[PDB]
Amino acid sequence: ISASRKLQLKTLMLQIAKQEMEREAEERRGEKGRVLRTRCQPLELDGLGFEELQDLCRQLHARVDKVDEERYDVEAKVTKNITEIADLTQKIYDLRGKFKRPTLRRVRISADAMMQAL
Amino acid sequence: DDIYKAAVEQLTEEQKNEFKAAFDIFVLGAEDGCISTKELGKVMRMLGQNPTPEELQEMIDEVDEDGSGTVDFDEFLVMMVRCMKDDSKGKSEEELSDLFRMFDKNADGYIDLDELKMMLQATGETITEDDIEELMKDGDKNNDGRIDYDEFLEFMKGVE
Amino acid sequence: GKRQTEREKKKKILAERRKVLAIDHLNEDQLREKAKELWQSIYNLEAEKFDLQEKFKQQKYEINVLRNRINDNQ
Amino acid sequence: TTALVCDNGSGLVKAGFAGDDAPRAVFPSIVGRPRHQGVMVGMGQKDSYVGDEAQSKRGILTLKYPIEHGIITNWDDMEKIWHHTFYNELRVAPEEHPTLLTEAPLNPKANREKMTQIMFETFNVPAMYVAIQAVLSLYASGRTTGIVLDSGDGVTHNVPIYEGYALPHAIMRLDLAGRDLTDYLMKILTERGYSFVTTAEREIVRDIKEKLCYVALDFENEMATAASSSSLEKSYELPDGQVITIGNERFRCPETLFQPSFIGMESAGIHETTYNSIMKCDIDIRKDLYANNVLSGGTTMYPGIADRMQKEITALAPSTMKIKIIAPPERKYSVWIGGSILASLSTFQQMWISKQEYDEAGPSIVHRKCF
Amino acid sequence: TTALVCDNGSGLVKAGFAGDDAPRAVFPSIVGRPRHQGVMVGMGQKDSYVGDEAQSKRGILTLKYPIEHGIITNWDDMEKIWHHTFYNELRVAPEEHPTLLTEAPLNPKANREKMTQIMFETFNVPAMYVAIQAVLSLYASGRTTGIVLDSGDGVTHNVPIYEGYALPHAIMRLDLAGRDLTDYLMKILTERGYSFVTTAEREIVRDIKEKLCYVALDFENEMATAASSSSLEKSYELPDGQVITIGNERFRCPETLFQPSFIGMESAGIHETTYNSIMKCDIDIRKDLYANNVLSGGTTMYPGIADRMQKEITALAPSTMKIKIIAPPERKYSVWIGGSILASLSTFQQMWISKQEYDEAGPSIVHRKCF
Ligand SMILES: Nc1ncnc2c1ncn2[C@@H]1O[C@H](COP(=O)(O)OP(=O)(O)O)[C@@H](O)[C@H]1O
Ligand SMILES: Nc1ncnc2c1ncn2[C@@H]1O[C@H](COP(=O)(O)OP(=O)(O)O)[C@@H](O)[C@H]1O
Ligand SMILES: [Mg+2]
Ligand SMILES: [Mg+2]
Repeated sequence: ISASRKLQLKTLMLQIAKQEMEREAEERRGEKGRVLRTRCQPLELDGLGFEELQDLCRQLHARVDKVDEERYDVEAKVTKNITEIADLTQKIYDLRGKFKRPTLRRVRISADAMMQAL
Repeated sequence: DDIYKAAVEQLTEEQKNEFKAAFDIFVLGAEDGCISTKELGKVMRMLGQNPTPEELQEMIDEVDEDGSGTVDFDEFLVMMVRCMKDDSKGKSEEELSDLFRMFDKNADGYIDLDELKMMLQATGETITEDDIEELMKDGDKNNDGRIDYDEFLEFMKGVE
Repeated sequence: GKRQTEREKKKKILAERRKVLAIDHLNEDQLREKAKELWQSIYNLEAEKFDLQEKFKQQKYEINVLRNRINDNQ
Repeated sequence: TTALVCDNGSGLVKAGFAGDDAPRAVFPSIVGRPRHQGVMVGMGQKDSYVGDEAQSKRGILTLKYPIEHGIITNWDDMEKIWHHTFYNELRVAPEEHPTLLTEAPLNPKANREKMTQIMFETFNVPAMYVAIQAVLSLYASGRTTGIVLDSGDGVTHNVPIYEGYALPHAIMRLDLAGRDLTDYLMKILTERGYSFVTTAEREIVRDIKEKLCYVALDFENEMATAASSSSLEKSYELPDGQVITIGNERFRCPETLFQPSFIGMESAGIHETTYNSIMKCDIDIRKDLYANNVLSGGTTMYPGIADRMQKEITALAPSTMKIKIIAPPERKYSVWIGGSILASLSTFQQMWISKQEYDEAGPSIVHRKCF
Repeated sequence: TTALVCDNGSGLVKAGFAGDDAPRAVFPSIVGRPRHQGVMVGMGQKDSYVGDEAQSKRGILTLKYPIEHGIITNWDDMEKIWHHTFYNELRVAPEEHPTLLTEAPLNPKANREKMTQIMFETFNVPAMYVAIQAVLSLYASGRTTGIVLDSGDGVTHNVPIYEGYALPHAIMRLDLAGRDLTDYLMKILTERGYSFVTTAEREIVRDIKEKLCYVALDFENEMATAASSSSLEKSYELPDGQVITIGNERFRCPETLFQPSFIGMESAGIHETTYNSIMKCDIDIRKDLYANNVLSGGTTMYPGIADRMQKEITALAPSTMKIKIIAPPERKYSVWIGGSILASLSTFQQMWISKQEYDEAGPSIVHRKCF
């Protein structure tokens, strides 16, 4: 068919894909918010003696430091993920740089205007 | 008219007036405004930004194919939007990556023609044997059993 | 890879993340305020770690994609 | 700030700021003292006209190139040329700009050390780096492999490179270049009656060579054709009239490249030193070098050389390999474009020879890690 | 979870998940540092290309195998090979998968102990087990008796087994294998003019050996025929052209297996060490071993070896016994297929060397009950 027709249909497909991606992103944002709400438990501190609430808070503090440890674990893992991402990007870029080395430059800066000064 | 009026606004009514003045400059003039047909070649000679031969072929297909002897104002602005740079910059590499990842629901590291058909039909566009098969001939250049990553990454280069 | 070094780094960071506060120097309303503050802090912790997991999933998918494409090279 | 990508060359000095497409100022590298007496008083006559100014007053000067074959033989004149290049053709003081000179392969060390000493003491640049003239020409082509034949005006050298790893044992440097072709053309023009002797008339012979000469696809057939018909005789108007007609001198001048026995040189032509340079390489990268043969330098601009060279190499090489000769239209400035690209890189930004380093190790720093 | 059936080998590392038919990733085990200087900046040049990547850039590398004869001589390179195998060819972290290495018979203890120490400390696997390379090849044939001749690329060993009871006093390990045949072929090619010296050209000679050489049914008749006619001369195209013609070098290279006196080795050929290995067995299981002779390993893929070996053994053996040579078409991966079958068994699931056991007894656990 005509190239313009195929291009337009491709454009429509890409726009629809972007719309679906944005809707799924909204869904994931709301779902993450709600699930994070589920992870955190409600606190009812009314009518609590000093010892009772103090123990509760100390338990919360211990759990907080546990969360710190788990976040350190997942952060080390995510740093590994970022490192291997950089390595993959480097290798792919090298494979493309078998034929794309001088692609980074700027040409025709200021000389193309200077023509008749001589 | 959606794509057509989008192109119209690409060279908006200000650009429309600018090109109307330019047309009055290069047109035959001193006439009834019957509007010639060679004026699209006259502007090609005049502005210096000569439309590509592909644009001239599009003009011949769209106009003068029936011996009109004139180019319609809508078709004239169609040709004008075919000459000025209303580029879409081919989106971005990350945006293409996201769109292809969503096309690769199977997470196969490439797109299948079944994936192509499903993504196209999720848009509601009539995807018949005139499509996919033509896209096998056209959309997929390699046709090496699937749509490889560079195949569709480079396929959507400089497109909307 | 020198898991002694990694554990040392873990100890340093956890000591940074270490937070120990007064527990017997506040009244009931102050105690409840501190409990609520800790709840909100660890709630931010939950949200951030959910972000960490989700971004890790996305990164892992991209790693799969890049590995697949570099295997499609040959 | 921006870097100055100078390129001394031998015959044309090409310079300009890093990151552009073409050199800003290109002018012959000649310094000519006046030779007659001079009777007008107060005319404002200088003692040495350099650069493009001495190509307009060449009627009463004695032009002399300060660079013979890559190497520099007259350091005062070269310093004068550099001073002119910095101050009058670019108008940027060197105190605020890094410089990236270029040097032919296999040149004497003392030349390079003196070059860096001058750049650091007289002009007092912040940091300078010296690069081999062939790696840049490989940059400009956007490749990363290939064997580049950079036939300049001083010296023709042939550096093979694979995957970014240069092969130092396969560099074949030959000293036949554009200047020897100019001298040989000036010597064979005497067979028709035209005698050019003065160092100023060498420029006229150079113009004749540039505008008329071409490389024949097959030498014997052209020699036979030019000796029977007269379809080749092209005429040319001297700077004063008296047009001249060049017959079979047209393709005999640049033929010296493929048969250096014409000017008495023993070595083999540029068609066979490339094949020898390839054969010294390892057995597994010869296909890639065959397929990515790169031409550069001014003298490779003769009309019809990219076909003669391909025919010759295809004759020499095994029949299965594909021989391809990359001849970009921007051949003359290929080295400088590559120099601009290299100077514009972020990864390269820490390879400059910083001035404090020179102060600690002396001019011999250039041979060290900062190459 | 699933088990990782790795198989170090010597020449080709074969790996894949347990329970499949063929290894997932097969690639040469070579680690080659670059040897030239390298002039392109920012090309992303690594310091060591391992596996199949160094078989494409071998023109500028110095490939060196980390496993000489079964034993491992360079532990850092072997660790690099394992790391590549786990992370890039299979993309499965070893923290969640048992491993089943393979080892030749009669190898030094320190090699095996270091192997298990690496697998438990660096890669930190849950549990690993080391198995003799011949028992697996017997698994893959679906037998339970038979004497298996596993002529790999590093070392040729001949383990007889009856009814599942291995005979430790009848294992005959000989160090002639594919690598020595490659070296001998490279040494006899010089008799026609072709000289291969570089460690990269050893790969080319290996390809010649794989594609052209064959084992002669009768050696003297072939030597006489190749010296009169010219029906044997097969040509082959090098990686750059210049085809070569192999004459009676075709069947002289693999003949070294049956006459190890060619490369100066004293011992008897693979046709007579099998008979000697049988004769050391008891008098009542010799018929079964005669009838179930199994071939395995890469080097036993020469066209026409399953007939030469049968003829030789029939000459040696008593006339009444039937001599049968099992030569499955999937010979090369026979060891790995057997490894997959063994790792997929339920009865075997409690033989792994669990990590807590290693923590209690140290690396010397491998010689203990968990063999
Ligand atoms: N268009 C041309 N045709 C033929 N020869 C040329 C042409 N342009 C330049 N040359 C020759 O090349 C020389 C210039 O070479 P160039 O590349 O400037 O040398 P360098 O490497 O020193 O810069 C001139 O001396 C001239 O003889
Ligand atoms: N088709 C073949 N024909 C002849 N020889 C082969 C063939 N395939 C492999 N070989 C030889 O066998 C070797 C591979 O043996 P292999 O079984 O991989 O050893 P390992 O036991 O270390 O895995 C190669 O070095 C090669 O010399
Ligand atoms: Mg040059
Ligand atoms: Mg084996």
